[PDB]
Parts: sequence; structure tokens; C-alpha cells
Amino acid sequence: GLLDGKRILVSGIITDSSIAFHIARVAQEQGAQLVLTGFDRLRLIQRITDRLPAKAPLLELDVQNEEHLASLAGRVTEAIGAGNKLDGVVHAIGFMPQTGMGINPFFDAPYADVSKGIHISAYSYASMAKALLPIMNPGGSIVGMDFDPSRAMPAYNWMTVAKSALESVNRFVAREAGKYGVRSNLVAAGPIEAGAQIQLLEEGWDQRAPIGWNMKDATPVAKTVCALLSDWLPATTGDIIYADGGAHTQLL
Amino acid sequence: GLLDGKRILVSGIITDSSIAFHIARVAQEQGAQLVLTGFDRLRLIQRITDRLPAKAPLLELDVQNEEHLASLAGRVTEAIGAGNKLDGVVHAIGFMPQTGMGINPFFDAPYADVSKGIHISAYSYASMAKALLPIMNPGGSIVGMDFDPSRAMPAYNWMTVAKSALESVNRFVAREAGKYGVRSNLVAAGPIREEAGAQIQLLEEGWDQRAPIGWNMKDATPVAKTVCALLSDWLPATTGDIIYADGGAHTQLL
Amino acid sequence: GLLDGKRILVSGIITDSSIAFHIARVAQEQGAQLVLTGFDRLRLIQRITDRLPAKAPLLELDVQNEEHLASLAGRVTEAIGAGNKLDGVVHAIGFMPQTGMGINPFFDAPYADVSKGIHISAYSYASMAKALLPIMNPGGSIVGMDFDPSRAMPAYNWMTVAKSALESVNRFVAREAGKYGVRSNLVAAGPIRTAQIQLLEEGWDQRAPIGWNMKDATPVAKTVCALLSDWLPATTGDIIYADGGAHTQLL
Amino acid sequence: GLLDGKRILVSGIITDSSIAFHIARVAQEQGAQLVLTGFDRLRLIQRITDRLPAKAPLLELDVQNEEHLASLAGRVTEAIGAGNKLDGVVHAIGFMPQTGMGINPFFDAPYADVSKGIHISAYSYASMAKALLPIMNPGGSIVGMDFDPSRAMPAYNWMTVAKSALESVNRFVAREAGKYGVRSNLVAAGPIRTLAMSAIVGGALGEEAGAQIQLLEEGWDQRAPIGWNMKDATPVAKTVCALLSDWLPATTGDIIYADGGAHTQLL
Ligand SMILES: NC(=O)c1ccc[n+]([C@@H]2O[C@H](COP(=O)([O-])OP(=O)(O)OC[C@H]3O[C@@H](n4cnc5c(N)ncnc54)[C@H](O)[C@@H]3O)[C@@H](O)[C@H]2O)c1
Ligand SMILES: NC(=O)c1ccc[n+]([C@@H]2O[C@H](COP(=O)([O-])OP(=O)(O)OC[C@H]3O[C@@H](n4cnc5c(N)ncnc54)[C@H](O)[C@@H]3O)[C@@H](O)[C@H]2O)c1
Ligand SMILES: NC(=O)c1ccc[n+]([C@@H]2O[C@H](COP(=O)([O-])OP(=O)(O)OC[C@H]3O[C@@H](n4cnc5c(N)ncnc54)[C@H](O)[C@@H]3O)[C@@H](O)[C@H]2O)c1
Ligand SMILES: CC(C)[C@H]1OC(=O)[C@H](C)[C@H](O)[C@H](Cc2cccnc2)NC(=O)[C@@H](NC(=O)c2ncccc2O)[C@@H](C)OC1=O
Repeated sequence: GLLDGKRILVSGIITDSSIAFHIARVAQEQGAQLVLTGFDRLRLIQRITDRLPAKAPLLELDVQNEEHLASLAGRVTEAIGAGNKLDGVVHAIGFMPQTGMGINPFFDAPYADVSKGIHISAYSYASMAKALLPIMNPGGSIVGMDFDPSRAMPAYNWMTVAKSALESVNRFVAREAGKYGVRSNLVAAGPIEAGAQIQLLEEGWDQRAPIGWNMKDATPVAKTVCALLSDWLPATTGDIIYADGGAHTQLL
Repeated sequence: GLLDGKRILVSGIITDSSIAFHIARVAQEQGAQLVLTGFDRLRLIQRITDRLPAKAPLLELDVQNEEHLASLAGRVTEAIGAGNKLDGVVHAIGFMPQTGMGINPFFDAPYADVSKGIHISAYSYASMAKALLPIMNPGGSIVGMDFDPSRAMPAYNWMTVAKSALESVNRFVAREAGKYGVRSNLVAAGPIREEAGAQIQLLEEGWDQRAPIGWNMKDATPVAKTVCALLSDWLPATTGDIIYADGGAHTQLL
Repeated sequence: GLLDGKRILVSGIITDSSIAFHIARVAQEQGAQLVLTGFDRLRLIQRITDRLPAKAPLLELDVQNEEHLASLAGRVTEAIGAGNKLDGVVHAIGFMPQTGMGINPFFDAPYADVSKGIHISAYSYASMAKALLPIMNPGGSIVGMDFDPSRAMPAYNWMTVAKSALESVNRFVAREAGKYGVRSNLVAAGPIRTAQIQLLEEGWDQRAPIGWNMKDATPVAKTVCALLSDWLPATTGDIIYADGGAHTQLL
Repeated sequence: GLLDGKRILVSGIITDSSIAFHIARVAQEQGAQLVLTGFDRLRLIQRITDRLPAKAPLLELDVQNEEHLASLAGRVTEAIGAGNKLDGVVHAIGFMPQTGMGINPFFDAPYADVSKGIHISAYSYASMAKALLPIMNPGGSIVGMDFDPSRAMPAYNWMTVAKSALESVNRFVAREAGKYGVRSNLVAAGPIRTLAMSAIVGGALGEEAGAQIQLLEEGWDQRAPIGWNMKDATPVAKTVCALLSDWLPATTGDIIYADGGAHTQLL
């Protein structure tokens, strides 16, 4: 019972193979009471989140919608109880149009597309924190998903730029969260005619990781998120935890 | 004559108190032939660029207009000569609305404002490179201006996020520029000249104190010389990198 | 029961205010079976380890002593059982002569002193890992103690050089540990109390978004225990910062 | 010239092909007056330094010898002139016994060997700075040679640990040098094909070691946006000279990467 009696909001569940689905699954197994967030296909999300070990209320949240954000805190409290507060927040939201990641050349991505990607992947981490910090308990934890953007790589393109922005956003969210006695951290996960480029990237990851890396298994990264949601990392804030097999510490 | 016979495009001159003004001044002193770019007040910018040691053609460039960027290659070539190409490109444009930096709380900056800031301060480094790489010579150099965003600090707020984005953009611009035999680097400068006033005072005082060789905020010439060192042939194996012209303050805790 | 049924070797307990004592205390509370290591004042150390919630065998280990190394693991297996193996290793060993840190100028530290410091503070992480990896279970964890050496600072001097070496040693220990299915990580702690030393120690509290209490070693001990658990299984050759987030903030 | 009228101390010239030789060659071409340092094979180094474009005095310096360090400054001043001071120092000294790098397992390197390596590769950067800072002019520059140790890699082993120690030493040397108005920086070079490096590619260390280093060198050129030529030391020599010049005056305690941009690229 690592997360026993903790109220945790989990965003980004779209499929049963989503890291957010495994974070929610592992958190419930560890005794956490969950609140879930869905963006567009809510009835589809409801049917995915029915396969979770325990029942949890599903709330609508389009992170680009100002009204959804301004009402989020009220809707969460109605779902957990008038006098109850959140102990954790999981930001597992990421988006970049295909012009900004994949086959499309880096220079050919229009700003409107990259901006939408930065809005959803980086700015929204601050939006969700602004909306939920007033309904969070001291000793609380905000966890976001990152993909190590310290070095450029093919096909990830503008999504790497959005993750660099996200890391910087996290350092500032930590400053704001600190006032509430809440921690804010990121988990940098390993990977979970541009098909050849991503194959090269995935093969290289397992090769570099001293303990190896299984791309078809999201549970080691879900456990890391849960470790950050627990009271077992209480002096860690504005930081990045690498759940990538230790591949970022190895050149070859 | 560090930059002797080099054709260099310099963006971001609006006043003579700018780093872009000193980069242009130092580059001309080192024998570089310049092409200059201005945003809106071209009449006032032409008056400012007259304070530069030598004459240089002025071209209008609003980095948010895809019409100006598409034209750039054609406009720069007619200013330097039909058969001549650029040897250097200086990106010295940076903007963030006051909602994104200063006194305004970090959470109170609307996305439209932060997006405009990221567009001008980060995305435009890729826009300018896309437009100018086809008219650049091998051994060429693209330089951008940065402010170390690795750690959060007061007031800088969303400009720190835009600079983090710029660093990432630079690593990708290096990949594209490499195909032309062109280098792409950023120069991370130290600070250049009631609560907000006290915070910035603390940041500037701390910089000089941390810097092993000290830091003079009223002097932009050590950072302009660093940009010129990157525009030269003296750093030929450096790309996708950040050169710190901050007195060594980023390597020191206290 | 975060560490339930885990056999963990803990080094560096010399006092009741040491991080190593609190790691051992927290680990026992979480259901871990411990093996302890002592360097010199082993009679005094035994009287300190009696203040631990549960009984644990104390073994002699001078990290500069070649015979103590290589005899270590055989002595561990006799203490835990012939068929039992270790699940965790805590390296909480650090030393630098006063010529290498404090008031003495950086240039005035002789190599013999800095070398002794690097031997005990950095090289010994590889020595302890070499000796204990053959008696470690897959899913195992090796944890070392670090103090962020990425930037120079007053007084820390050659100890900063030894921690930079330690960080590099840990990336290589991870490569070796990986073939046993064992993780190797460092915990970079904020200042822990035991003018120039005072000024630095107060900066951390102001920079840390959640603040920093130098008189409390329990948040750093819990971080070590989180690394010893199965809750960070994809983390290796890494550094976890338990400094209140101070390293992510300029001011 | 870039270095016109500058007095520069250059250490580590042992072969007519090494980085220290090209630094010295490029510096002399740029108008620098040099002072050279030699380890043991003095008469051999003297005829290797005769290949340099201009004549330069050669001084004996065993970096592990306390007496050689204590007399250093006096010997340099006698070679340049009683009233003249040094404008630059180039530390191009690096050593690690084969127990600490190559085929030998990481855990099998004895401390005495790794310590000798750290003494020569890292500690000596501070030793040379201590000895030469009192005879250095303000605006001066100290440059050391590095190989990016931020990530572990095959064969480099304890030399990576010595290199990590060197970067930390450099940040503290910058603090000391700052008092004299002198900068201290490291140049992190990409892989350079030295006499030993060619031999390991040929298979002097075996098939496995030969394959590992080939993988490391091939990967470097592939990662480098502008490519990487291991047989050419001149781009790294020019970077050292850029740091010795007045064109990077606000850079200290830092690392300049002359590795083709490889360290900024994952793939
Ligand atoms: N898959 C990997 O290899 C990997 C590696 C590291 C990090 N990550 C990160 O993990 C997170 C989860 O992504 P994933 O890869 O598991 O895939 P995913 O498809 O499961 O998650 C992305 C989610 O973003 C949500 N989203 C998109 N636009 C939104 C909007 N406007 N409002 C609210 N939510 C919106 C979608 O509903 C979706 O659930 C992302 O931040 C991603 O960048 C993934
Ligand atoms: N001031 C400091 O303390 C400091 C420190 C480190 C780095 N820098 C950097 O130095 C660089 C030079 O700027 P500065 O310090 O002179 O400040 P600045 O306020 O003068 O920069 C604004 C510049 O951007 C241009 N610009 C704005 N919007 C534009 C648009 N849409 N299209 C095209 N051009 C546009 C303006 O014409 C102007 O030249 C900046 O990138 C800044 O971030 C400054
Ligand atoms: N104290 C702090 O503020 C702080 C901050 C960050 C990191 N750390 C690190 O944490 C570790 C332990 O810290 P602590 O608070 O317990 O202090 P400590 O004084 O108890 O740690 C030093 C230990 O080294 C041991 N030791 C010395 N020489 C030895 C040898 N030859 N063989 C074996 N052991 C030997 C001693 O027995 C002693 O317990 C150290 O490595 C230290 O650098 C401490
Ligand atoms: C056997 C094997 C480990 C081999 O490894 C390599 O060649 C690596 C992959 C790489 O190519 C770097 C590239 C380089 C060369 C020079 C400087 N910095 C980086 N080589 C070095 O680091 C080499 N160093 C020195 O010659 C040296 N000389 C002067 C000052 C410090 C010094 O460390 C040695 C230590 O290395 C080897 O022989």
C-alpha cells in the first residue's frame, strides 16, 4: 500500500497501452483513490477505464479549453468530497501534429502546429498545476511525463523542443507548488520512411541501457511515477527522474 | 582582421544599447561586410545603423511574417551580389510580453502571449536558418543569443521557457546546417544593461560575485567578441552548442 | 513494508546523526534485514548500532585494506546464511583530509592527501561493488552518497573533485552491475549538519522550493530507501537529488 | 596574427603528430612566442620540436616531480626575459596505465594505477596552474585537453573518471586564476587517431577492443552534424588557439566542445 489513502488525479488515458493507463492501474493496486481525465473520446475512455482494478470518476478536460480549466477544481471536489483534497496529480498529456514530428522535415513544420503541440505538451503542465494546487494537500506531488530532450534526434523533431520547454516549465511549477508544500517532478521514460529512424532509436536504447530496455513494457515507468506520488521522495522537486534503463548515462 | 572578407547578416538592431549593435560594430572593425535587418521602425533603425563604422544595406524582417522569410534569400543576394553567398548569420531577436516576464505571476501569463514570445525568441531561429542556409557558404556560421535557462530564477519566468526551447531548436538547426557545412551555436550571455528592482539587483550582483573573472553588466563588447569568435574559422568543430560569455558564473555556485 | 524481506548491507555508521544511521533506521522500520559495516572505532560503532530498532551483525571494513575487500562477501554470507544473497548495498563512505577541504587554499593540498580522499570517497564505490555483486540477487540495488559537484563552491574544494570522480565511477559500476540485474545509483543530498560553511548551508533553504532542513536527515534516508526498493526499477547509473530541489533553482 | 606578441607555454609534445604539436604549430603561425615542456625523452622531444615553424626553448617538467614544479616559473622567466610574463598555458598531458583503460575489466584496475592516472591527467592541471599563475599576465588563458566523460563508454574506463575529475579541477582552477585576471578552460575533442589508436584499430588490443573503438569512432562521425575526421587534429588545435586569444574573454571554468557537434546529438 505505497499510495494508501491518497487521492490522485490521472490525465491522458486514451488506450489500454497508454503509460497513463498503467500509472492508474499500479496506483489503484497500491491503494490510491483515483479521479480520471479524458479529452475528446470520453465514452471510449470510459470503456478503457472500466478495465481498471477499481471504479474511478471520469472528468472532461480539454487542456486548450479555458472553461474546462477554470471549472476543473470544482468538478474534482464534487467527485472526491467537499472537504477532501488531492494528494497527487499525473500530467500524462502529450501532442504534436505530424508536421512537427515524423517524416516531415524540421524546417517545414508551421508555427501554428508547433504552437498547438507546445500548448498541449508544455504550457498545460502549468495550466493543470494552476487549477489544481488550491485543492492539493501539503506533502502532495505533481508528476509529468518527459522524453529526454538534452540531445537532438531524428523524427522526434518539434516534440523534443516541446519537452525542453516542459522541463523549464516544471522548474517554475516547483516554485509555485512549493508554497503549498507540494512537489513537482518529471519522469523521463525510455521509448514505449521514418519507421527506420525510430527502429534505430529503440534498438540503440536497449543496447545502451545497462539493465536493458523493454519498449513493450510500460510498468517500470508507471512504478517510477508512483514512487514520485508517494512520500518516499520527499526532498525531490523541480527535477527529472530517469526511468529509461539508464540509457541516458551511457554513450555506447 | 578576424572576419576579413566575410559576408555576415545581423538581425535585431533597434537601438545602440543592443548586443546586436555591438556584434555589428565589432564585426565591421574585424573586416566583415554586413547585411542588416530591422523589424518595424525602419526610418528610426536606419538612423541607429548610421552609428555603425561602415555602410551596410538594411532589409525589413518581421520574423512572424512568412512573406518576409520566403523573400529573404532573394533580397540578401541582391544586396551582396548575384554570385556571392553569406558566411555568417546572427540571430539577435528576443521578445516576451510583460505577462510572461517581470512582476506578473508565472501562472497568470496567457498562452497567446507566451506563444508570441516562443515564436519570436525560439521558432524564428529555425525560420531564419531555413531562409538563409541555401545562400550560405561551407564553413559558414549561424549564431543565436541565449540566457542560461538550466535553472529557474525570479522575473525571467516564460522567457526562460522560450530560451530552453531555443537551445533545443539550435541542436536541430545544427543537423540541418551540417548538410551545408554550416555551424549553428548559441552564446549564453551574462546580464546586460521596488520588488522587481531588488530581485534584478540581486541577480546582477550575484553574477559578478560568482564570475571568477568578474562581470560588467554595462559592457556588451565581451559577448560581441564571443559571437565574432563563433563567426570566425577559429571554432570549426563546434556545432549545436552553447558558448558561455558570462564570466564563468554558470560554473560556480558561490 | 517498502523493504520487506530484503537483505541490505549498510556502510558508514559512525554517529547517531549520520545519514547512514537514518538509512539503517528507516530500512529496518520498512522490514529490511541488515548487515552493517564499520571502519575504525568498531567498539564505539557497536554502541551506536544498538540504538537501531532491530539487531544486525556488524562487520569490519577498511575500504583501503585489500584483505578486508575479498574477505568481505564471505563474511556477509556467514552473517545472512549460506544460501542467501544481498538485495541492497549502501555506500555511505566519504573522506577528505583538511588540506583538501575547508580553509586550506585549493593549490596547497598535496596529492597524497587528495589521493587518499579519492580512494575512500570515489574508488571504494567500485571496490565495494566488485566485492558484493557476486553475492547480490537480480533486482538488486547499490546506492552511494553524493554532494552535487557540477559547480565549484567555497570550502568543499578537493571533496568536489572526489564527488565528480564518484559520479563517473557510478556510471561504470552501473555497466558492471547490469550483468547481475543490479541497479547502481547516487543520492545527491543537501547539506546535513554535524561563517563560510554557514553561508552555503543557508543558501540551500532559500533556493529549495519546499525548503531545506539541515538538522533533518530522514528525507534523504527515505530517498535512499526508495532506491533500495522495487519502485525505481528502470533507474541506473543515475543521480537522485534529495536537496529540496535547490539544484534546479538559481535564486 | 590571432596570437601575435603572446608568450605561450605548451606541454605534452611527445610525437610529431599529437594535438600538442599542432597547437604549437598553429600558435607559431599566428605569431605566438613559445616555451615548450618535455617529460623524459628530452633529446627525442628536442628533435620532434625542431619540426615546428619557429625555434622555442624546451624545459624539463615531470608533473609528478615536486622539485620540477617548484623551479618551473624561474626557468620559464629565464627563457622569455626577466621582465616578461606568460599570456597562455597549454596543458596537453594525459595518462592512464593499461590496467585502467582498454581491455582490462573496470573492477580489476588497482588504485595505485588509477591514482597515477588521476595525478598526471587531473591533479597536474592544478599543479601547472599553481606554478605558472604568478608569472602570467592579466587577460591570460590556461587551456587543458578533455574527452567528454558525461556518459560511460567501453574501454575508456578509469580515464573517463580522470577526465570527470579534470573538469571539476578546471572549475576550481578558474576561481584561483580569476584573481590574476586569467581564464581557465578545457577543450573536449572528438576521437583523434594517435599512434596507439591506429594500433588498437589494427588489433593490438584484440578483436573485441578493435571492434568497440571502431564502433565509437564510426558513431562519432555519424552523430556529428558537420562530420568528424579522426585523422585531422588541426580543428581541435585552432579551438585551443581561439581560447588562447582575446576573442573568448568572458569564458572561464568551462568546456568548449571541438567534437563536430556529436555530444549534442543522440543519433
Ligand atoms: N510513448 C513514449 O515513448 C513516451 C516516452 C516518453 C514520454 N512520453 C510522454 O508520455 C505522455 C503520454 O503519452 P503516451 O506516449 O503514453 O501516449 P498517449 O496517446 O497515451 O498520451 C497522449 C495523451 O494526450 C492527450 N491529449 C492530447 N491533446 C489533449 C488536449 N488538448 N487536452 C487534454 N489531453 C490531450 C490524449 O487524450 C492522450 O491520452 C506524453 O506526455 C508523452 O510525450 C511517451
Ligand atoms: N538584456 C540582457 O540582459 C540579455 C542577457 C542575455 C542575452 N540577451 C539576449 O540578447 C538578444 C538581443 O536583444 P536585446 O538584449 O537587445 O533586447 P531587445 O529587447 O532589444 O530585443 C528585441 C529585438 O527583437 C526584435 N523583434 C521583436 N519582435 C520581432 C518580430 N516579430 N520580428 C522581428 N524582429 C522582432 C526587435 O526589433 C529588437 O531588435 C536577445 O535575444 C536577448 O534575449 C540579453
Ligand atoms: N554530511 C552531509 O552534509 C552530506 C551531504 C551530502 C552528501 N554526503 C555524503 O554522505 C556520506 C555519509 O555522510 P554522513 O552524514 O553519514 O557523514 P559521515 O561522517 O558519517 O561519513 C563518513 C564515513 O566514512 C567512513 N570511512 C572513512 N574512511 C573509511 C575507510 N577507509 N573505510 C571505510 N569507511 C571509511 C567513516 O566510518 C564515516 O562513517 C559521505 O560520503 C558524504 O560525503 C553528506
Ligand atoms: C586506449 C584508448 C582509451 C584511447 O582512447 C581514445 O583515443 C579516445 C577514444 C579519444 O580518441 C580521445 C580523444 C582526445 C585526444 C587528446 C585529448 N583529448 C581527447 N583520446 C584520449 O583521451 C587519449 N588522450 C590523450 O592523448 C591526451 N593527450 C593530451 C591531453 C590529455 C589526454 O588525455 C588517451 C587517453 O586515449 C587513448 O589512447
